[PDB]
Amino acid sequence: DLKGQLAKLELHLNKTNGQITATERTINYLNKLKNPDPKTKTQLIELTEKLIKLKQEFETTINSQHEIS
Amino acid sequence: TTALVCDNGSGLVKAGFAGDDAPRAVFPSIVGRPRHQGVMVGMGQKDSYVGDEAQSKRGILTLKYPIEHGIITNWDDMEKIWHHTFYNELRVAPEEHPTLLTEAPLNPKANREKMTQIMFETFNVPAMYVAIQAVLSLYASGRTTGIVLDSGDGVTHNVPIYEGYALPHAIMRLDLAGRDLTDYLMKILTERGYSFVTTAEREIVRDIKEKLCYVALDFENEMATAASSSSLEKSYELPDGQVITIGNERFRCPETLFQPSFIGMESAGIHETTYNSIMKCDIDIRKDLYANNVMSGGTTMYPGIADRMQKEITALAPSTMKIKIIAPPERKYSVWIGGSILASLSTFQQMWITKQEYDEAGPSIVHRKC
Amino acid sequence: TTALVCDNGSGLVKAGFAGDDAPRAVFPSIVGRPRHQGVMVGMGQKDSYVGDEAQSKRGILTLKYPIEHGIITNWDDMEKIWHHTFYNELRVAPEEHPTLLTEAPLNPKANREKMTQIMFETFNVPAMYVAIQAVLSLYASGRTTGIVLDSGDGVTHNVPIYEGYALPHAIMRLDLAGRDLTDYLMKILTERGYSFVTTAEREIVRDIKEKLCYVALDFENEMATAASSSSLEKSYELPDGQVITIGNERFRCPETLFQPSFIGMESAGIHETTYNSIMKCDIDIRKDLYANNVMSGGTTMYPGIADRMQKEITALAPSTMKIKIIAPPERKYSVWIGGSILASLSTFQQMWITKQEYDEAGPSIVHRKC
Ligand SMILES: Nc1ncnc2c1ncn2[C@@H]1O[C@H](COP(=O)(O)OP(=O)(O)O)[C@@H](O)[C@H]1O
Ligand SMILES: Nc1ncnc2c1ncn2[C@@H]1O[C@H](COP(=O)(O)OP(=O)(O)O)[C@@H](O)[C@H]1O
Ligand SMILES: [Mg+2]
Ligand SMILES: [Mg+2]
Repeated sequence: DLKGQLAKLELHLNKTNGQITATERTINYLNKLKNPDPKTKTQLIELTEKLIKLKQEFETTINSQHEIS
Repeated sequence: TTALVCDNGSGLVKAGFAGDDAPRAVFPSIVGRPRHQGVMVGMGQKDSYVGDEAQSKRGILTLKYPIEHGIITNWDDMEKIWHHTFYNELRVAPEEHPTLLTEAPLNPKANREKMTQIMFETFNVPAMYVAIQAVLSLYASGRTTGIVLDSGDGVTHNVPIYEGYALPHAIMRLDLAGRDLTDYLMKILTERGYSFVTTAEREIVRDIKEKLCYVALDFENEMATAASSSSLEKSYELPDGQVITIGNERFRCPETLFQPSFIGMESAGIHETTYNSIMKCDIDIRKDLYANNVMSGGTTMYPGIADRMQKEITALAPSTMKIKIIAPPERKYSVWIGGSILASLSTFQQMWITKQEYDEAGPSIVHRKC
Repeated sequence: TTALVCDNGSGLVKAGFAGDDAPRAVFPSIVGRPRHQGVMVGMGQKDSYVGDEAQSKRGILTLKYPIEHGIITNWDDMEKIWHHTFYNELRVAPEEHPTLLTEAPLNPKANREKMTQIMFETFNVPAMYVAIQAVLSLYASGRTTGIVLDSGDGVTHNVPIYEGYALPHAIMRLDLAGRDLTDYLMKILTERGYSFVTTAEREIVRDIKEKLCYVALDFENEMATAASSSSLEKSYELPDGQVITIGNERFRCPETLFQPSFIGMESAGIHETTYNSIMKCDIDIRKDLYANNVMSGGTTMYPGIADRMQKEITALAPSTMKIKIIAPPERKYSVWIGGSILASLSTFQQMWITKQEYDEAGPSIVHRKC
């Protein structure tokens, strides 16, 4: 069971990292804009918050995986 | 919902979902048909293999490429490729999600219409959009002012943009790409004794190209060094347990890019096309385009292409101007990485072409924004 | 002085002097080695027969071909052939006169160097030159604009020229020639009961091919006519007083030229290669090449090949365009007839490679003009 749950934790960590990469790329594009469309102004904030949430989720997942180890 | 972002290419198919960092599936765009009789009973007949299974069983198949030079020649094969991508590879029904496709600039009009019809009447997607390959690169790069230099298989094109105002008269297109380099590699490998003729042997030559090639900083000096000594030699192994030994041909294949007269063509090297594109724009924006060059496509993965590009452009361009070649890693997927970003954007979610719009307006709809 | 013009071929050797209308000597390029013990005393043990005497005593010899597919495989046998040609056959010492040789296009580099060394260090000729087989055909034909289609034993190649500017990227090469036809003739003669296995039996099959073969204008109708009636039957006599009776196989052997899928190959017929070569040149010169086609080599002596070639090319090529197949008689020696003419020309007498030039520059000399 220990090995299986460790594997599932690894998979979840991989998925989280994959999401972080895309969100960072989108924010990197959106930052350069100078007079963004009103919708983009809110989308930028939404993405900025989502990146944070994903980062703490990643920290928690890696901490749990290490604790199993 | 998630919007698929397929990139039908000239030599590979990359299909995936929006909001990702890599294509979900990647596989060659070939169709193989059996060549021999077939003697065993029970096997279960198959008219044609498609995708990677064809690449696996290349021994007894006649591989064909439905696309060439960006244009699409065979339509049944392309429809087969699309069906395989949507059902067998991605494993998602196409009805629920929209779709985003990419098409190279200056292509024939009819292509766009036929693609639209095949993506509405037969597959029944609720909304489809098509974008220029070069433009999507700048989203992945992360800037707005630049001159992309997408160089895929089949063709290579240059599209300069400034503050998000694409200049259409400075766009350039050229038909020198990886397939010509593969053919030249076969032709020059003929000298040492190794003779490759069949299509599968061409596939082997393509792998040889991918693994063992590089671009010399200077050409004549490299020839002199390779002729005098014997240090520029590499050994490769065929599937049949035979060893090829490549010498000069390591840097005579990609050199065709900068000297298109090897193949009998007449156009100028790619550095000259980039410089001409830059000098075909206005006077006030040339400095910015010099500052930010961009590379994309698989063909620009040769070790040392960035250095030679920078050196040649610096030699051609006036002094007092600073030139950088933004050449990030993982450039291979750069175009695709743009599309997913473009799909994610909230504003872009208003720019699709709904099915009823195409039903009412007609085929011309797609060209209104062309 | 007179300059020898030898044409080392893939299945025949033709050697002669300049300013003539035919080769002085012509003989097969084979080497026969004895197979059995030898019981009589006083005969004097020879180790290998060479040339025509081997063909005379094929009963108790194991005939071998030093050349294959243009490339030279065995070098001792080739040197023996050259020595026999210069001393026993021509009966002229090689020191006094220069020499002109012919080599097919796209062959390995090493061949040229080794031939040069064997023609300088060992035989000590005062000057040697080597020329492409296809080019010499145009001197014999009498024109300058054309697309030769030399088809010798071993291999066949196409070289289009326009105003004496050979296009190198349009050259085509293919490994379908008379030897494959002989093997196919053996394989299909197997059906009726006649079994030929040994090398001398292959030599007999080659004679059967030479005498009784032709090319049908259309294939399916010819097969139907041959099956329905019994008029397409011929009787031939073996050396052992036995009678073979050939039917359909009369026109299934040469048909392999236009349908290379009979022997398991994958390339296209020769008409398709000619059309592709023509359509790989520039737009403005295709008409002249269409007008003036040329054939050479022994393999193109099948009765009716010219008509089928013209019909196929006319069907493939666009209308409004006039096609002729210049197919003069005595085409067998056409290539050789070129060389002698090339030797005679006063200008050409400045282009040899003197012995001291090779001694100083080194082996690379020959390749400078390649
Ligand atoms: N690492 C590499 N080094 C050199 N050439 C490469 C490399 N990867 C791919 N290529 C060349 O690029 C071609 C594939 O291009 P691709 O990325 O499919 O362009 P597109 O997406 O427009 O079809 C291949 O045919 C291959 O010859
Ligand atoms: N009259 C003919 N009819 C049919 N085939 C022929 C004829 N003469 C020669 N051949 C074929 O051509 C071959 C000889 O080719 P050759 O003219 O020697 O080419 P090369 O000069 O390049 O060696 C022979 O093997 C034979 O099978
Ligand atoms: Mg691409
Ligand atoms: Mg010949």
